[PDB]
Amino acid sequence: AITSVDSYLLSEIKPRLNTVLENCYIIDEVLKDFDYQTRESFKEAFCGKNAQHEVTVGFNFPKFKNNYEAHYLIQLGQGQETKNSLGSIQSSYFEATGDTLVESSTAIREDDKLVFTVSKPIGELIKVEDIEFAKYDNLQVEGNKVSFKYQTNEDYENYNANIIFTEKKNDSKGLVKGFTVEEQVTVVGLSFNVDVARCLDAVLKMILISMRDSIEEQQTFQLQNLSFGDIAPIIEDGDSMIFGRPTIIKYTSSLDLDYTITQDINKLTFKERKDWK
Amino acid sequence: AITSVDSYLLSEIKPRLNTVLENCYIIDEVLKDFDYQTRESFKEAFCGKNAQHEVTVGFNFPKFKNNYEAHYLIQLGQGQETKNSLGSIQSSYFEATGDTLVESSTAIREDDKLVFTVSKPIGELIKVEDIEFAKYDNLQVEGNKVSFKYQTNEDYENYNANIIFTEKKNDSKGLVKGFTVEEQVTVVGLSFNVDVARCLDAVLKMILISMRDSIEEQQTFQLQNLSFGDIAPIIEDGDSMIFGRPTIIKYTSSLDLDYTITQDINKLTFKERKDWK
Amino acid sequence: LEDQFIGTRTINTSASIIKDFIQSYLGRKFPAEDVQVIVEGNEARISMTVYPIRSF
Amino acid sequence: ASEAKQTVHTGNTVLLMIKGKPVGRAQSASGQREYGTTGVYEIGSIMPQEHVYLRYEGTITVERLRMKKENFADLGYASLGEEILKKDIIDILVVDNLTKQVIISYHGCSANNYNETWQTNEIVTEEIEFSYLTASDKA
Amino acid sequence: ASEAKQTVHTGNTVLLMIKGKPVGRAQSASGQREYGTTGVYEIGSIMPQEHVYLRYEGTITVERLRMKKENFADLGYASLGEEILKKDIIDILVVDNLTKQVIISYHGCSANNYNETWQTNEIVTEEIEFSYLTASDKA
Amino acid sequence: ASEAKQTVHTGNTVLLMIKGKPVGRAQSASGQREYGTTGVYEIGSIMPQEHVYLRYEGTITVERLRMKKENFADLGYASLGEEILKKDIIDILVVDNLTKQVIISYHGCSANNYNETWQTNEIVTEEIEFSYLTASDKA
Amino acid sequence: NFADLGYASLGEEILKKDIIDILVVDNLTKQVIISYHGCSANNYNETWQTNEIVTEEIEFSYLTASDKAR
Amino acid sequence: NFADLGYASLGEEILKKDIIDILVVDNLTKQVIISYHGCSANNYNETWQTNEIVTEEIEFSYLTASDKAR
Amino acid sequence: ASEAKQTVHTGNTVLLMIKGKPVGRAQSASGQREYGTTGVYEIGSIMPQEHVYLRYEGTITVERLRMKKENFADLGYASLGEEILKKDIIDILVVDNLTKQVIISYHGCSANNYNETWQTNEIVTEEIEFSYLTASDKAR
Amino acid sequence: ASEAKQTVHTGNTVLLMIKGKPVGRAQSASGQREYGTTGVYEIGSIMPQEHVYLRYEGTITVERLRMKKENFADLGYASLGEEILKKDIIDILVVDNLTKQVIISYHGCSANNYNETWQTNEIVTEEIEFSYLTASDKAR
Repeated sequence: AITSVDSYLLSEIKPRLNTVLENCYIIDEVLKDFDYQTRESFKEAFCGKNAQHEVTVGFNFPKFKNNYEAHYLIQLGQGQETKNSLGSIQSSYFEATGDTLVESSTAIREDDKLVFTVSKPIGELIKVEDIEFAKYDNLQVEGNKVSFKYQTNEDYENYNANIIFTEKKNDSKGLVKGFTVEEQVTVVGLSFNVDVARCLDAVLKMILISMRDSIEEQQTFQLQNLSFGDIAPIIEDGDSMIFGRPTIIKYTSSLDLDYTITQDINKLTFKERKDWK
Repeated sequence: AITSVDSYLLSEIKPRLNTVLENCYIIDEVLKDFDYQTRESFKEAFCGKNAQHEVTVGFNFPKFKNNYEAHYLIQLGQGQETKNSLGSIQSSYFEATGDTLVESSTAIREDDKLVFTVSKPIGELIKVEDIEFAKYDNLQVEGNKVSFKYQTNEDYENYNANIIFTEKKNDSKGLVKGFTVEEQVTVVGLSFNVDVARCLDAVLKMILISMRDSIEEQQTFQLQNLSFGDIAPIIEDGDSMIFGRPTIIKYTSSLDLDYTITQDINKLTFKERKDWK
Repeated sequence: LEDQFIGTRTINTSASIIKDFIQSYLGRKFPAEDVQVIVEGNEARISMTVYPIRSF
Repeated sequence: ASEAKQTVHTGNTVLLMIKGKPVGRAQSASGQREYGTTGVYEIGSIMPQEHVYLRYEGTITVERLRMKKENFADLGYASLGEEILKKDIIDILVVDNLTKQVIISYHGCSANNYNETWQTNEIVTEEIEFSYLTASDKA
Repeated sequence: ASEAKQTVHTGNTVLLMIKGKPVGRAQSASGQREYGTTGVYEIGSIMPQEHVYLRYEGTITVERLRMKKENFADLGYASLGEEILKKDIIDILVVDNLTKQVIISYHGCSANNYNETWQTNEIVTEEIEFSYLTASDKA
Repeated sequence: ASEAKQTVHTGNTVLLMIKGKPVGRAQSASGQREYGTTGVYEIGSIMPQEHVYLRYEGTITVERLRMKKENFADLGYASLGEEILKKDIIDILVVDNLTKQVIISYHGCSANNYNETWQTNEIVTEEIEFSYLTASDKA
Repeated sequence: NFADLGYASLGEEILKKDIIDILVVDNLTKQVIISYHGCSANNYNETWQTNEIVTEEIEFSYLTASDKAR
Repeated sequence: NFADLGYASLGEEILKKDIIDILVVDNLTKQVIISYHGCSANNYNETWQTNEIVTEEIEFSYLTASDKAR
Repeated sequence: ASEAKQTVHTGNTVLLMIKGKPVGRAQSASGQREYGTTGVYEIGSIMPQEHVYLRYEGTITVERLRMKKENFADLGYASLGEEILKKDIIDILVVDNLTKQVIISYHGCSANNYNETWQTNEIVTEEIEFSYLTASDKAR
Repeated sequence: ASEAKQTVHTGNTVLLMIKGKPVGRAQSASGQREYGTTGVYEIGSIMPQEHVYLRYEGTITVERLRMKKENFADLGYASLGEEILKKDIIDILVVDNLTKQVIISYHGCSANNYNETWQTNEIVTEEIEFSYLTASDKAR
C-alpha cells in the first residue's frame, strides 16, 4: 500500500502511552535506574489514574499552544528508496487481499460442525491460535466463517481462540507493483523541566521496544532503527527555557499498488489447416 | 533494563572524587608529571581534609550560580543503536533476576551447617569469595541464605567472605527483549584558573580509569572510550574568562525489557481416535 | 506409545512446535497428516488417527 | 497498515530455537545445501542429455556474541574437548516470531568446528558450524 | 520522447517468470555459459590451427528476498531434503515487461544448491543455482 | 544498573594469564577447533546416514605489542632458535576479570610459528600460534 | 543395456549368441567411418558405486575391419 | 558384519558354509536387476586406521548370473 | 552421533592388544585371508560345476610409529637376528575400546618380515607382518 | 614436547654412525628383514599346521646428498671398480643423538649396489645398499 509512518506512530503511541501511564508499577519498573526523587516526583505528577498532570501527543506546526509541561512532538522526516524488484513486481495474487487482522472468537456447534465466526470475509487464514488440524478434521473456510468437524472434538464445543487472518477485497488477479523505502520520523519529548524530559525519553524508548512486536510493524515498517540527539533548549527566550531530547525512528517499508489484470484465458483450442503450396 | 548514563556517571564520580580529594598521597601521585608549583598549589587548595576550597559535580542548565572555581559539568550526549539480536531476544530466563550485588558477610554455625546470610533473596550465586566447594560440602542456597556443611570445616566457623550474587524479583518465565546502544556523555572541568582546569582533567582521567573495573560498567556500560577536546574559554565576557577542557565518554550498553510469558504447559496427553472412513 | 516432557524445561512453546517435535521423535523413531494438536491452558492434547479393519 | 500479500522475513521477525529455548544474541544463521547435480554426456553431441542427483550435503553456521552464561559450551551444544564424543544430535528450529510457527527445521545437526575470538575493542564472538542430516518445513 | 533505435534492458524493464507466474522480489539473475573451446596444435608451428567446440555447459543463478509466502520452497521449485528426487525439470523465462515478449528461455533447469541467510539488520535472502539443458530465444 | 541475566564478554572483561602472570598488551586471542566430522553414505540413498567424529584439532593464536621487556622471547614462551627443543608445554588460561574465575583453559600448548614486524609508523607487533592438546572449562 | 538388447551375455546364453558388426559412423552424413566385422565378446564388466552413475564395459575380439560396411 | 551375519568365514567354518545368491535390485520397485548364483568366497579382508572408518572387502567367485531370481 | 551410538566402527572405537597390553602408537592394521577357492571343470560344459576350498592362508600386518621404549624389539614381539628361533607364536586381539570385548582374535601369529625407516624430518616408522594360523570372533 | 620428553624417535633424535664418525648429510635409511617363514600343510586339513623359519636375509639402504669431500667413495665405504674386492665388512650403527647410546647395530654390512644422480638444478644424490649378516640392540 501507500503508507504514512507519521500517522501510524501517532495512532500507535497514544494508546500505549495512556496504558503505561495508568499503570504505576510499569513506570516504577521503567524508571528503576533514575534518582529516587526524580522517579517519585514523576510518578506522583503524571502517573496513575489520579494524575493531575497529563502528557500529550501531536504533530508539529499546530496553530494553538501546547502542554509544554510534557508533550511528544511527532515530526515527519526524510526517506529514500533502497531496494527494487525485477520488473518492480513486489508480489502477485489470485485474490485481492486486505490488511492482516487478529480477532478473538469462540467455537460453536452447528450441524455437527464446530465453527468460528469472524467479523469480515476471510481472504486467507494464517493461524487458528493453539490448534493444528489433521486431515481428518476436515478444516474448511467459507465466507467469513471457519468450520471444523465436531465428531471427535465435542470437548471443545465452547473453545476460545484467536484467529489471525486477512481480509479479501475481491476475486481478481493482479500484480503488486512497487518498491521499498527507508524513511525517518523524529520524536521529541518537550518539557520545561529537564528531569521530565529525561523521563519522557525513557518512557518513549520503552514504548518503541514494546512496539517492535506489534503486527503493524512486523508485517510493514520493518527494521526499526533508533538514533538519539543531545538534550538542548528548544526555545530559549521565554520566561523559561523549553528542553527536549530528539530521537529519530527509521523504518524500512514497501510502497506499492494493486495493478489488476483483466485479461483471463480459460480455454486453448487447436486447429489444423492444410498447406497445398 | 532502561539505563541513564548521565545519572550513573554523576552517582559514580561524586564519591570517587571525594575519596581521592580527602587522600593527599593519591593526588601527589596523580600530579607527579605537572610542574612543582602547580602540583603544590592544587594540593594546598583543594586537597586533604582541611581543604578550604571544594570541587562540585552536577548536570548542565541549573538555575543557580555554580562554583566556577572548580566544577565538573556533566552533559548528556548523542547515541545510536549498533547491534541487534535475532528476534530481538537479548536473553531468556526461568526466574526474574534483579541487579548484581556484592556484599560482605561472615559464616556462622547453625545446626552443624555453616551459613552466610545475605540482605536479599539470592536469585543466583555467582561467587563466594576465596571458596570453591566440593560435592562433599553439600553447597545449598535457600531464600536469602547460603548454607555449607560444618563437619570438615569447623576451623572456618567465623570465616569472613564477600558474596557476589544477584537479586530475584519473582518466579516467572520470560524473554529479555531489547538491543544494544552506543551512547556519549560529555564532562568538562570548569575553572577560571587554567592550571586548575588542567589538574581537574588529570584527576578525571584517573577516576575514569579506576571506574573501568567497577561492577556497574563491567556488567553494563561496557567498552568505555574516551575523547578529549581543546582547552578553551567557555565564557569570555565576565570580569574574567572561564576555561575548560571537554572529555567525551562513550559507552556501549543494552536497552531491554522483561517480556514475561504467562503460558506454561505441564502435561502432554495422548489419545487415539479411530477413522472408520 | 508415550513420550512426555514436564517441569518448566521449555520457553514459549506452541502447538506447531509440539507437532514438529512429535514428528522429529517419530521420524527418528506415522504420517504428519494424521495427527492433531490442541493446546489449552496447561494441556496439549495430541490425537492420532488410526485405521481399524473393516470387513469387505 | 499491515499486508500479507507481500512480506519478507527480517532479523526481527525470526526466532532461533534449540531444544525449546530461544538462542539469545544470535547474530547470523547461514544455511547451505548441495545435491551433487552431475550432467550426463555421450558420444554424438556436446549437449548435456540429463542431470542426476547423487549426493546431498548441507551445513548450518551460527554466529553469536559470547554471553557470560548459557554459552553453547555452557548449554552443552558445543564441545571444547573429548566430550564431543558424548553429544547426541540436536534439531535446530527457525521459527516465525509472530505466529510461533516453524519456518524451517534442520534435523540431526552435528558440530564441525567451534571458534571464539577475544579482541580488545569488541564484544567476544562465538561461531559454530554443524553438518545436518536433512532439512524440512511443515505447513 | 521514446526511441527504439537505441535502448537497453534494465532491472525495471524485465519480468522473470516461472510456470507462468512472475517471481516477486527477485534481486538478480545471472546466466553463464561455456562451450569448452579447445585449440588444436601440431608439430611444425606454434600457432593454433583450429578451434573445436567439445562440451556445452551453463547455469542460471537467482537471488531473491525470502518472502513469508510463495518462497521457492513453498512454490516447490527449491528442495530442502530428499524430495529433490521428485522435482521435474522446469523452464525459466525472462520476459520483456512492456511487450510480454520472451527475451530468453532457460530450458530444463535442475537445482545445484540452495541457500538462506538469516541476519539481524537485513532482509532474509534466498539464493538458488540451476544447471540447465539449453537456452534459446525466439523472435 | 548492572544485570547478570544478559551480559557479554568484552575486551575489557577478560584477562589472559600464562603461568599465573597476566599477559600485558595482548591485542587479540583467536581459538579455533575442529573435529573432522565425516558423513557416512551408502548405496541406496543420496542422504547422509550418519556423522562420525574422527580427528580433533585446534589452535590458539595470540597477537601482542612487542614490549621492551617480558616479550614472549624474554618470558621464554616463544623460541627464536634451536632452544624450541627445550620448551615444555604450557597451559594458557582465559580468566574473568571481575571474578578471577577461569572461562576457558587451553592445555598443552606448543608453538607452531612466531612473527615480529618492525614498521616505521607503528608499534612493533608480536604474533604467535600454538597447537594445543585439549581445551576445557570448569564451573 | 547390452544385456537387455542381447549384445552381451551373463551365462550359458553366450553359447547362443553369434558374431555381430559394430559401426562407427559420421554423425552428419551417416556415412560409415569404420566397420568392425565379426565381433565376439571377450569379457563383460559392471561396477556399482555409492554416489556415481553405474558403468558397463565390454570387450570384443573381431575378425577384420574395413573402411566400408559389409 | 559379514562375519556376524554368517556370509563370511574366518577359519575352519568356511568348510561349513554353502553357496549363496546375491541380488542387485531396483530400489523403487524391488524388481531384481541382476542375480549372481552360487557365490562362494575367494578372500576376505579388513583394514583398521587411526582416523578413518573401518572397511571390509570380500570377493566371491560365482557359477552363473541371470536377469532374474532363481 | 555419540560414540555409543555410531553404527560403524572407527579407529577411535577399537584397541589393538597383545598379551593383554594395549599396543601404543598403532597407525594401521591390515588382515588378509585366502581359501584357495578353485573351480572344477569337465568335458561337456564351459562353466564351473562347483567351487571347492583347498588351502587356508592369512597374514596380519601392523604398522606403528617407533617409540623410544616398548618397541616390538624392546617388548620381545619382533626379532632382529638368531633370537627369532627362540620366539614362539602369539595371539593378537582387536578389541572394543568401550567394553574391552574382543572383536577379532588372530591366533598363532608368527613373523614374516620386519621393517624400519629413518627420515630427516619425520617420525620413525615400524612395520611388521605376521602369518597366522586361524582367526575367531572370540579369545582362545 | 621437549626433545627429552618425546615418546617417539624422530630424525633429529637419532644419528647414523660408521666406524665411530657421524655420517653427514644423511637423508634416509631403510632396514629390511626376512625370515623365510613357510607354512606346512598336510593331507586331512586345509589349514597350516605350523610355520617354520628357513632363511634369514636383510638389507640396509642409505641415501645421502653427495658432499664435495668425505663421500662414501672418499671415505672408503663404497667401491667403484676392482677395489670392491679389497673392501671388508663393516658395522653401521644408529645411535641416540642425546646419549650416544646405540639403538641398532647392523653387523657385517657388505655393499650390493651404489648409485649416483646428477641434475641441472638440484643437489647431487648418493644411494647405497648393503646386505648384512645380523642386527642387534647392542654394539659388537
